[PDB]
Amino acid sequence: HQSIAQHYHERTKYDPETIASKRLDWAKQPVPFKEYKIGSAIDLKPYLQETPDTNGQWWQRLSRLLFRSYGLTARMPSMGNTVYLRAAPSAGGLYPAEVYVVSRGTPLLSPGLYNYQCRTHSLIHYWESDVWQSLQEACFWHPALESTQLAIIVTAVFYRSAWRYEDRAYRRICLDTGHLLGNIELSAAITDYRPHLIGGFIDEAVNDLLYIDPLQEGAIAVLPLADLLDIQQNISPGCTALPSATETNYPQVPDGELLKYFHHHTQISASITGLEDKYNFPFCLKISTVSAPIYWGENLSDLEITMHKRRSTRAYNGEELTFDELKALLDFTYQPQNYIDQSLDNSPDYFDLNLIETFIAVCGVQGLEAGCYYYAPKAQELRQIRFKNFRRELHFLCLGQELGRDAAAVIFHTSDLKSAIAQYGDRVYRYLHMDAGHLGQRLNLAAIQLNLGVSGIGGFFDDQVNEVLGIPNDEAVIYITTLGRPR
Ligand SMILES: Cc1cc2nc3c(=O)[nH]c(=O)nc-3n(C[C@H](O)[C@H](O)[C@H](O)COP(=O)(O)O)c2cc1C
Ligand SMILES: [Ca+2]
Ligand SMILES: [Cl-]
Ligand SMILES: [Cl-]
Repeated sequence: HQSIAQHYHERTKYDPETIASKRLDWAKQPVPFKEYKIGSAIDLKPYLQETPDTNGQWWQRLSRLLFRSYGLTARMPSMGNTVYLRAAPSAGGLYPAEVYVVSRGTPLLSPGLYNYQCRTHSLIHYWESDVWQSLQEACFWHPALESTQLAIIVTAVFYRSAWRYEDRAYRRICLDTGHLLGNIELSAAITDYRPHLIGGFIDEAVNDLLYIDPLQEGAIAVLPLADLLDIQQNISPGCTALPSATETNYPQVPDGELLKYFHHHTQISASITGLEDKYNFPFCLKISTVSAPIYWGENLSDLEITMHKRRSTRAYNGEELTFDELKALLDFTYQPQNYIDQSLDNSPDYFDLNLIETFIAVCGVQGLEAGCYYYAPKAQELRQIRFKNFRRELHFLCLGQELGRDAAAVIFHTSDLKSAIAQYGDRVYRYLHMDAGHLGQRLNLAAIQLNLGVSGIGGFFDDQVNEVLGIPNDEAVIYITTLGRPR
């Protein structure tokens, strides 16, 4: 019998037979920022600067870490108003993620709870008390909390995405959040911090600790921030993910009620007690993807510029990528060990990349036949599984978007959901989508650094993808990332 994550997935697919048979409540379009009536505001803008104090140097690092992670980087006009685009992309420009900072209490940062205000690049200190032990208990005394003095917690304000995507919003929320997680690790590197990803925590406890309404908002990632300038905080990566239960006895949940049901049925509760790529394709054509690394400038200066200017490309011109360009994108995304000499982490935390497979539809990469390839990141190989021009198909698969038709290459992240659930329970659904978004952000940043076009695609004809591209039946497509040359 299917578990609730499989049911959720099935219920949120798009089907060409029914997509036409499926009105936004504008009176209700959410404002994607939180308001606080009580608390001290800490303005971070004075520290987002140039040159020419050790306390100021500390605030500059926190200010920059937050700004490069989730700061406002552009504005658009929209129905008589302005949408502010951010460092992290978001399905529909809806921004379900909220960033909090939790302080253990240091001589510079009072203890308690802080909300990151994108609009003003400030922190609102809305609760001053020592909350660290409560956070430790909620995360099963994770060792990363013992060494550190502050943590980011990322939550999702469900309605921000559900307003548009209804129950399908849970996929988009987790993807959006994964993109933000990718910025956090890169932004941290820039500022000599390392985040320690904690996906395994007692939801009830974390949500209580933040004083948020769990029907409207819920924590999905806890990230202690280790200060790499403190020898004592250069700690080993730890357990990034824990299992939830597997629920097979779910009731019939009406449309519109499934997203919250699913979030509340993927929680973790207090305890009662206490190296080969997956698909060998041995008789298929294999092509090495070994690449020289992307150069990010002195002291990651070009990574900073790229993070600031990064936008999702509206349209492609249909021109080709070079194979070197494709290899460089894959290298930065999947081979972080090749960036240690540029001060990036050789192994940034994910929940579990072993659960995610990568397939690439290639339509316009010079030196590569058009078709579908399995990407084997451990071996650093593309293995050709189909030989065909897939432009027309990809156009359809991406819900009719020209981005799919005109892309040079389209990267599909997939997962065998049954197997994933067997390991981490239904909560693995969160982990998969956050990991795919994290990979996605690395791909987006690499593309922009290389003067290429890129855009995620959240909605697609789920079942039809495998059929067209030759992706093994057991692999459910989780996310799509298009790559091309900008129009
Ligand atoms: C999970 C996710 C799904 C997305 N789906 C699409 C999509 O199908 N089509 C599209 O044109 N852009 C898509 N995007 C891009 C968003 O529209 C974009 O991130 C948002 O408008 C903000 O713009 P920015 O990325 O330039 O900051 C997606 C982005 C995310 C992160
Ligand atoms: Ca777009
Ligand atoms: Cl207080
Ligand atoms: Cl084979």
